[PDB]
Amino acid sequence: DDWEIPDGQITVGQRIGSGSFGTVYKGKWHGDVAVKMLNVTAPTPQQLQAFKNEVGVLRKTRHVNILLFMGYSTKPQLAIVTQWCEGSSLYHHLHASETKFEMKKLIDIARQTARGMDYLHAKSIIHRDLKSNNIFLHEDNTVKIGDFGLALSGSILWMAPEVIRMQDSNPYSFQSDVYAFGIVLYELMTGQLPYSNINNRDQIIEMVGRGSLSPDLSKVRSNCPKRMKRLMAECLKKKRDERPSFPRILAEIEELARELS
Amino acid sequence: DDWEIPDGQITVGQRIGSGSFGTVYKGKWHGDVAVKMLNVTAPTPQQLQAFKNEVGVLRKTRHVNILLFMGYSTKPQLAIVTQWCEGSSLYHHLHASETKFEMKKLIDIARQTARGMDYLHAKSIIHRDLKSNNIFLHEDNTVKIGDFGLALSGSILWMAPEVIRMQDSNPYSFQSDVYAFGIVLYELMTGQLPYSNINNRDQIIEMVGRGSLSPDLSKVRSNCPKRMKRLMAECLKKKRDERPSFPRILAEIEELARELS
Ligand SMILES: O=C(c1c(F)ccc(NS(=O)(=O)c2ccc(C(F)(F)F)cc2)c1F)c1c[nH]c2ncc(Cl)cc12
Ligand SMILES: O=C(c1c(F)ccc(NS(=O)(=O)c2ccc(C(F)(F)F)cc2)c1F)c1c[nH]c2ncc(Cl)cc12
Repeated sequence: DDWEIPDGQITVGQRIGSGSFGTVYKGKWHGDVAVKMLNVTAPTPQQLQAFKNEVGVLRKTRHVNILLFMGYSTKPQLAIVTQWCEGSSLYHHLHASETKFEMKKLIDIARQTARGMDYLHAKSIIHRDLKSNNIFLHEDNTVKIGDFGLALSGSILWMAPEVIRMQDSNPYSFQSDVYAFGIVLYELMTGQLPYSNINNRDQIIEMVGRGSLSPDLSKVRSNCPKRMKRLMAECLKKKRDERPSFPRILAEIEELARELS
Repeated sequence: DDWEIPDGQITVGQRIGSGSFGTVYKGKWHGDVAVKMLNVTAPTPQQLQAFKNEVGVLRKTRHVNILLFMGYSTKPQLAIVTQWCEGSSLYHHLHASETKFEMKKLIDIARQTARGMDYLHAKSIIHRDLKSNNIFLHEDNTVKIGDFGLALSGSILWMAPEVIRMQDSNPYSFQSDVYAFGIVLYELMTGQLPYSNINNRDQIIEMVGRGSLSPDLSKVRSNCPKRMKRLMAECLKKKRDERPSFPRILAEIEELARELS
């Protein structure tokens, strides 16, 4: 279709790293781009169908807080091409650097993430893997939600109880996206990952599933707004249908951002 | 279609100003947006067809240096919705402020503009009205090429001789876009508009048409690269088909930017 980029047009550059189901490279195509070369070689009919479905979903996204899809390749192999983002992931800023954001900045990041998610859900798109390592801070300022996944057990902390239980075939929903966002809020407000005092991964899975273990909200920073702590608890509610939806989440965080400037 | 935004979803805010064929407003729709309400009321079949054509062209643009189309409205009236840009136009920075960009910055702006235009031309899209007032410096850093046109005779300085002559019905081409870009380069390197020492608009039109008047390239700044001055003269060549195309223009400006960092 019209988003297919013919072979030879993109000059592939530096190998950035192993992403989600592919290898990401910086590239040149009318400026800078990112190019994820999918791991699949000799794809089955169902792998080609799944690729076309995902391109179809990405084609429906036009929002500043969603990583900008730019095109795809078929030959010599499957690939997704997007805008190049400058900087690092939110995971890197929060958990792999000595940079400490001020509360105004943290709330701005929460607001922009909420803008992107509110947008996705309005178009009936479920992310399914929202987490800080899938949020990029383009130019250290603009949230870009995507599927970066750079260096699974590395999504366990963001999984809602119904997802982690896996008691049904498709537990992913708007509501489980909201829970994952609640964990992102926990990361922003505490600067930390949840359950850091438990060293057994299998026991985190079991306890989050049965509702005996939840994020310790007493660890939020002293200047985290009371309303943000309340909103976070709502997003993290163990019962799927007691969680808020994104229009309200966005509206409240937008007001928190407005008060800070 | 799937880019139509139902009425009631967008909260229309501040009136920004009269744009090209419409009135621009800041709005709220999953975050910030811009909304141009077209002037046309009770559109004819051909005005509705022209609107659908333009949305069709905007749908083909996914590039960081092209203003991000987000959707459109039909009722109660025709409207184009895009991302909201922070800051002001390149025209404002160069000709309506005492801010003076350094040469590194000027060349960065030229590079990003070239990225956007190279992209458009690769998809066979002719802008037809490239000028500094149609280039926005989003967050004072990122070029966004669009159709802003905020407060015609206000495109005369960017018109190639064949356009200004109007000796045929459709003188707009990739090549006339390149000429307009050459005038944008003149704006960046001199900080000025061409022909400022002539106070008669009708005489500018006649002389640019017959090739007796061209931009005074001796006014470029002392630290404007010799290669940029040469490239600019090539873009401004009076004969349509002696001008370069954007792949080469982009490559050369990219190298100028690379040397400066
Ligand atoms: O890792 C990626 C990447 C990529 F190369 C291709 C595709 C994606 N994600 S994506 O498949 O297009 C995507 C998936 C889901 C969504 C959403 F948000 F659900 F809509 C948006 C985008 C990436 F995150 C990067 C894209 N731009 C970058 N800039 C810098 C770096 Cl270090 C990585 C990247
Ligand atoms: O003036 C506009 C505007 C708008 F409201 C609607 C549409 C457009 N342009 S556009 O029709 O979508 C458009 C037209 C042509 C192109 C291109 F580049 F040819 F592809 C891209 C975009 C605007 F420039 C602004 C868009 N975002 C803004 N942010 C701030 C301000 Cl002050 C104005 C605006």
